[PDB]
Amino acid sequence: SKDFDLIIRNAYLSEKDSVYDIGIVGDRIIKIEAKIEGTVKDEIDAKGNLVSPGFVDAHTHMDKSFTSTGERLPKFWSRPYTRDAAIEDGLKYYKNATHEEIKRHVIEHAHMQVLHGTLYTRTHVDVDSVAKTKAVEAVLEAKEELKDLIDIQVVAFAQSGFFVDLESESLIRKSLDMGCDLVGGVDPATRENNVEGSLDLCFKLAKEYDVDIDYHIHDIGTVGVYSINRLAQKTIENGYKGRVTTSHAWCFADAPSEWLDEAIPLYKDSGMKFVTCFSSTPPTMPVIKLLEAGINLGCASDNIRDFWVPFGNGDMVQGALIETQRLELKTNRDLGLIWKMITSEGARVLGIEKNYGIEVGKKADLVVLNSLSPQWAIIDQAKRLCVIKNGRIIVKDEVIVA
Amino acid sequence: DFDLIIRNAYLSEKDSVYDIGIVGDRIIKIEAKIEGTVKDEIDAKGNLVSPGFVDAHTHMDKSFTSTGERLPKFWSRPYTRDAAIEDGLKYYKNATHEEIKRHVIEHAHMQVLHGTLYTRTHVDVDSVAKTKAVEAVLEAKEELKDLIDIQVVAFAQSGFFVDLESESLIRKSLDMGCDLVGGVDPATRENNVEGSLDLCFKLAKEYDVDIDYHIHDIGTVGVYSINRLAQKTIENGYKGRVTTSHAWCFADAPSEWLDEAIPLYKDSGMKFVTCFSSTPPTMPVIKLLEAGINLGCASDNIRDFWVPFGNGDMVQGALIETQRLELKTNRDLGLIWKMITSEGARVLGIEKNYGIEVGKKADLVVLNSLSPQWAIIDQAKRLCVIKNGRIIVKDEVIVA
Ligand SMILES: [Cl-]
Ligand SMILES: [Cl-]
Ligand SMILES: [Zn+2]
Ligand SMILES: [Zn+2]
Repeated sequence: SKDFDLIIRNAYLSEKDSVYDIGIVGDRIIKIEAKIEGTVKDEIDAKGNLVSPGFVDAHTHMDKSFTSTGERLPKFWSRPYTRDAAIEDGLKYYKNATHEEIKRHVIEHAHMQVLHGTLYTRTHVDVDSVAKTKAVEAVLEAKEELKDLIDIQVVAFAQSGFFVDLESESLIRKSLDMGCDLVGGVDPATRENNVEGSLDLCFKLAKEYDVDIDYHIHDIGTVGVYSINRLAQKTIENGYKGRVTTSHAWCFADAPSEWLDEAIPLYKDSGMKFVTCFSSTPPTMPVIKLLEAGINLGCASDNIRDFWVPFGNGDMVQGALIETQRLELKTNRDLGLIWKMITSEGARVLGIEKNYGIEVGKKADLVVLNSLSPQWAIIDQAKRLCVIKNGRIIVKDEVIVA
Repeated sequence: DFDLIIRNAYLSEKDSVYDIGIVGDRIIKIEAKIEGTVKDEIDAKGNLVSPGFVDAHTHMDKSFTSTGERLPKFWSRPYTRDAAIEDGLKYYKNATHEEIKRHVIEHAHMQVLHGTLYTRTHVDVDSVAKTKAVEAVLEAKEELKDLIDIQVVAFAQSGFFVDLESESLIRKSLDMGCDLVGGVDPATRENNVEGSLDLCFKLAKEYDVDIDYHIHDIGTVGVYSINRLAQKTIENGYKGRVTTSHAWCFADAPSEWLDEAIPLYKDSGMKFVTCFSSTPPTMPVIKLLEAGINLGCASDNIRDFWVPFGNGDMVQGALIETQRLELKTNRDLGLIWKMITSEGARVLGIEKNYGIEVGKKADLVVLNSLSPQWAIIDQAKRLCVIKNGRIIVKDEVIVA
């Protein structure tokens, strides 16, 4: 009987630089107008504040999150981080971890994300000889139970290395067969000790299940740049343009700048996408340079409260503040670039850009903020007012009401 | 018996949970259980209770001047020091005593809501501001004494040798009651390192005040300038009475320059403050701390023409430092917690009355987190803030 299922009144829209009413029917934005007349079931008044599309946390580890919790001090952080140690910690952990513990962590992680207005995430999940597909199974189960809260892509993740743990290949195939959405490895050079082999193997598996690729490349300096360049060239050779993401690419921060300058056309040609996580972005990462060159660069938590990262609130607005401090940004323009990173850049990384944004016909997945603008939100860190997924209110005043 | 009791307080220095009994502005008893009941109690419920945070470097006078539009004002252009100086001279031309006092009070309220109970603010003194900003700050200070303790640095923002009115104005500012004196960039602002430093000492000594110097200059010219400062500190009988703010040069100068200078800094008792709005990612924070250097922490500017950020929140500042510096271990987060607490106290000179021990001041923050590490990680809002043994903040409202 009624003209709109939901109307958000008085919404400041950063892309249009003005205040509008937003009219929603079902899971779709139907109308954006200075003032909407018509009958409506439910309304939310944004009161002139910013309303944003849902945030995108383009790289998480939901499977092993919150494992540092339960004592006065974070567990595991009596010692400094190294990749190989954190790998051994993970193999020890998954020996006895239960399906229910892992599913609980994934749900807790998702709840924390959605409370902060993240509506889309791409999680990695550990696949190795100890975890087997136990973690994958729990993640895919949770995913299904969370589908009214948050959209999740799952990367089948060969955390130990295809050429280090030889069971990885069979187990990743199974993980893909089970329904993982992407495949990925780690450090073709310093973990695998076999750049060409590891990358070729990832493409073989990807192609078998017709999935996209998200690769963890931590390696610094010229060995990092070399490894991403090999990845990018293989992307072209395999007919995989636009289907490959490189996570981290810390090497862009310490390799000679001329190495990045030479590789940019290759990245554009291959449609290589990137993710920088705010838990590790190097201070001298050329974020603004990448963005100005037209490179797709999303943003993410990475791990939350585990034996890799003790931090994490699953909050992209807090992450955006963290980036501005890491990178030493202040201008309104630069804060605006960070805001695109946690929104529309992420959407592009995830491949959802056609249905993402506050425009007519797009999905009604939205966050009403308590701040005036992207810049003021990053600065003031005000809590979210309301979160809307599939045109239904799922968070109101710091509670999940879905 | 007790005016206030905090129940079930985790104390990080003792690594256990205690009841805390308070009479007047003093902590009187710390025991596993305090027998009996009193009118005013706060239950920490096993979470951390901390001494009040110390924001060792602010600019309360010109805070919140970027506010009032959809986008922050001023930030259509990148920062440089000399441009921010011009912005400040333009702003203070017409800024009123009441606007400035209002911003100071807003800033204080924001700080105390996050559990900061002690701050050292600089205040612009130059030919345009004159002592108008000084006046307003001292006036707000007096009105805020039940909320927060404020030290005021008479700050020659434009340079003693660039704005020649600075000297006379700073003398007046001290006469009016500023607690400290300071300048900026002896080398690249003043173009006279010996002169500027000697002048600051002359003025300091006339009014028997401490020194807090802004030294942003990077690399070897920064280290040189801090070294000249520290030598002059010894020459002037000023050991322990001088702080150097920023010292960004420690980050990019050859590490052997800092290694050579450390004994000089220890000999001179030089104190330092690194502000979480600019700490360079390669600043050798942990190195300084392990060498026993006193290194406090601070907001610097909040929402103005120098820095667009700021929530006046030292716990958020601590998280920012861990990200700038790439820290993760429980030990390192512990060190950052000392920076926002007891290191600050030592910078400000209030260490004897600072801490959660019997006989110390009942200036306390009850957190909603288990531990210093968990508080930096989870960023939970403060539950209760106590100043001079009186509850001033409860659940995000100032109730004083
Ligand atoms: Cl950048
Ligand atoms: Cl009271
Ligand atoms: Zn990761
Ligand atoms: Zn300052």
